[PDB]
Amino acid sequence: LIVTQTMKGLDIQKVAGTWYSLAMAASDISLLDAQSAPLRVYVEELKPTPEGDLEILLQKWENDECAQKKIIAEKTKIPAVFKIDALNENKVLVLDTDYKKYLLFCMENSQSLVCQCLVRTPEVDDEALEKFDKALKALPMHIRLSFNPTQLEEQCHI
Amino acid sequence: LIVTQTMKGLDIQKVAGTWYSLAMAASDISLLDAQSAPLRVYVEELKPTPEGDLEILLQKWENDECAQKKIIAEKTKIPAVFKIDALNENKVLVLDTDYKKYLLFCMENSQSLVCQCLVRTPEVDDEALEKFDKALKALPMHIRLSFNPTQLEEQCHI
Ligand SMILES: CCCCCCCCCCCCOS(=O)(=O)O
Ligand SMILES: CCCCCCCCCCCCOS(=O)(=O)O
Repeated sequence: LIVTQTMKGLDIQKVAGTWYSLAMAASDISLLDAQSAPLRVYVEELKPTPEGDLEILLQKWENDECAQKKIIAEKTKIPAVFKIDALNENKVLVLDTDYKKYLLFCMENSQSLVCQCLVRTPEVDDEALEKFDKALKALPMHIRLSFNPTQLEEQCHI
Repeated sequence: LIVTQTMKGLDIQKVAGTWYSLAMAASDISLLDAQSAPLRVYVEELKPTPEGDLEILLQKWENDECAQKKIIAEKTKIPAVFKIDALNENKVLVLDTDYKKYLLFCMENSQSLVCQCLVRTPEVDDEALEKFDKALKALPMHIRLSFNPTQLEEQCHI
């Protein structure tokens, strides 16, 4: 567990709805470098199921097309930590959110890592980006990407 | 002139020798995203000519090969600003250096921008990266890349 920042008292129900991946960062350049990189994902919506699991609707550029993807992150005993179903055990951690404006999360396996600043609106939230940068300084990131309001309103941020 | 930070009293002679492109950033994701992106360049050496011009030896990934490139940046009336010979008028600005450890520079045309933290050794200089990040906050960057000591000792940082 490289990431040692989580949101205390996370109410997973209140993060439902629309988000924009305003920024992203990864421990490894190649995790995010090209449009088809395996962890370049854009979140459209989070749907917490009644059980306390979390469905994630996102867009990912695959075979020269912006593809929809639905994935479920299964709840654990820690309210801010969730398991995604890949080959290898993948954890999603919610580092921080104010529910109504911004949410910071990371995903790690077990050695490498990707994190995002999620925002509710197609706007550059300087304050949320500050928080994101501060959460990141204590992590070994090597690629950071940011998106403007025009790209935010486009499929796969083109 | 988006960039309004320059090094006062720059002695261009004393920046000669070996440098490592430890970090890079650009106003536009696509300027740096893939290995063949037009401004993903790695500096090996700076040779200031007796006239006060600056020759730059660098590596750039082109047609599936790490290619050498020699370019000359022509001196202007400002000692920290140089003109490179492209189609459109290109300026190199030296923002800051202590000559012996680190050098921060940017290149801009005339709307978009790329900057680097150059270091003398194949080491992660936290202090120089602080300076680089601080010089950048006052700029509209959207992609940031960092390299580790292993990648630094490789052609084109592979
Ligand atoms: C606050 C919760 C936010 C969590 C969203 C992170 C999910 C991204 C993981 C993609 C899985 C791998 O990509 S996939 O294309 O194969 O599905
Ligand atoms: C402190 C001085 C450092 C300046 C180095 C910046 C030069 C990079 C510009 C590449 C030109 C375009 O790329 S090229 O491949 O066509 O040559």
